Amino acid sequence: ENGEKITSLHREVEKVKLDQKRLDQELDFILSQQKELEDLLSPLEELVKEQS
Amino acid sequence: ICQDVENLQKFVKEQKQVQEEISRMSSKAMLKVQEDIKALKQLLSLAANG
Repeated sequence: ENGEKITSLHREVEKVKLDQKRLDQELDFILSQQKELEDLLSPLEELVKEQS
Repeated sequence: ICQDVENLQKFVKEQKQVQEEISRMSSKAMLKVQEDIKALKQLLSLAANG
Protein backbone atom coordinates (compact mmCIF):
# COMPACT_ATOMS: atom_id res chain seq x y z
CA GLU A 1 0.00 0.00 0.00
CA ASN A 2 2.95 2.26 0.79
CA GLY A 3 5.12 0.82 -1.97
CA GLU A 4 2.69 2.31 -4.67
CA LYS A 5 3.13 5.84 -3.31
CA ILE A 6 6.72 5.25 -3.32
CA THR A 7 6.19 4.72 -7.15
CA SER A 8 4.48 7.76 -7.93
CA LEU A 9 6.96 9.49 -5.83
CA HIS A 10 9.80 8.21 -7.99
CA ARG A 11 7.77 9.48 -10.80
CA GLU A 12 6.91 12.53 -10.33
CA VAL A 13 10.51 13.21 -8.68
CA GLU A 14 12.76 12.52 -11.68
CA LYS A 15 9.92 14.67 -13.91
CA VAL A 16 10.77 17.40 -11.14
CA LYS A 17 14.42 16.84 -12.15
CA LEU A 18 13.74 16.81 -15.75
CA ASP A 19 12.38 20.30 -14.31
CA GLN A 20 14.92 21.72 -12.77
CA LYS A 21 17.35 20.90 -15.34
CA ARG A 22 15.86 22.42 -17.53
CA LEU A 23 15.04 25.64 -15.94
CA ASP A 24 18.76 25.47 -15.13
CA GLN A 25 20.50 25.31 -18.24
CA GLU A 26 17.33 28.23 -19.21
CA LEU A 27 18.77 30.51 -16.79
CA ASP A 28 22.13 30.22 -18.49
CA PHE A 29 21.02 30.95 -21.55
CA ILE A 30 18.66 34.01 -20.54
CA LEU A 31 21.84 34.86 -18.69
CA SER A 32 23.97 34.74 -21.94
CA GLN A 33 21.48 36.90 -23.73
CA GLN A 34 22.49 39.39 -21.02
CA LYS A 35 26.33 39.11 -21.61
CA GLU A 36 25.92 39.58 -25.56
CA LEU A 37 23.25 42.07 -25.52
CA GLU A 38 25.50 43.99 -23.26
CA ASP A 39 29.12 43.80 -24.87
CA LEU A 40 27.35 44.99 -27.84
CA LEU A 41 25.14 47.66 -26.59
CA SER A 42 28.53 48.59 -27.16
CA PRO A 43 30.35 48.12 -28.90
CA LEU A 44 27.21 50.69 -30.08
CA GLU A 45 29.45 53.24 -27.51
CA GLU A 46 31.42 53.48 -32.28
CA LEU A 47 28.84 54.07 -33.93
CA VAL A 48 27.36 56.62 -31.32
CA LYS A 49 31.15 58.41 -30.44
CA GLU A 50 31.51 58.64 -33.93
CA GLN A 51 28.51 60.45 -34.56
CA SER A 52 29.47 62.67 -31.83
CA ILE B 1 5.07 -44.82 26.41
CA CYS B 2 6.67 -42.66 28.89
CA GLN B 3 9.82 -42.35 26.79
CA ASP B 4 7.36 -41.29 24.88
CA VAL B 5 5.67 -38.32 26.46
CA GLU B 6 9.37 -37.20 27.32
CA ASN B 7 9.70 -36.49 23.37
CA LEU B 8 6.28 -35.36 22.18
CA GLN B 9 5.89 -32.66 24.76
CA LYS B 10 9.46 -31.89 23.97
CA PHE B 11 8.94 -31.47 20.01
CA VAL B 12 5.65 -29.52 20.91
CA LYS B 13 7.35 -27.24 23.29
CA GLU B 14 10.35 -26.93 20.95
CA GLN B 15 7.71 -25.50 18.66
CA LYS B 16 6.33 -23.10 21.23
CA GLN B 17 9.81 -21.74 21.38
CA VAL B 18 9.60 -20.75 17.78
CA GLN B 19 6.19 -19.23 18.52
CA GLU B 20 7.90 -17.19 21.23
CA GLU B 21 10.57 -16.45 18.78
CA ILE B 22 8.17 -14.84 16.40
CA SER B 23 6.59 -13.07 19.39
CA ARG B 24 9.86 -11.61 20.33
CA MET B 25 10.37 -10.33 16.70
CA SER B 26 7.21 -7.74 16.33
CA SER B 27 6.82 -3.82 14.31
CA LYS B 28 7.47 -0.19 14.76
CA ALA B 29 9.80 -0.20 11.77
CA MET B 30 6.77 -0.87 9.75
CA LEU B 31 4.65 1.82 11.38
CA LYS B 32 7.47 4.18 10.68
CA VAL B 33 7.23 3.80 6.94
CA GLN B 34 3.79 5.21 6.17
CA GLU B 35 4.64 8.22 8.14
CA ASP B 36 7.76 8.86 6.06
CA ILE B 37 6.35 8.30 2.61
CA LYS B 38 3.39 10.44 3.66
CA ALA B 39 6.05 13.05 4.64
CA LEU B 40 8.30 12.71 1.49
CA LYS B 41 5.32 13.01 -0.73
CA GLN B 42 4.73 16.38 0.92
CA LEU B 43 8.24 17.72 0.36
CA LEU B 44 7.87 16.72 -3.26
CA SER B 45 4.77 18.90 -3.44
CA LEU B 46 6.91 21.68 -2.10
CA ALA B 47 9.54 21.34 -4.67
CA ALA B 48 6.97 21.07 -7.30
CA ASN B 49 5.08 24.22 -6.11
CA GLY B 50 8.52 25.87 -5.98
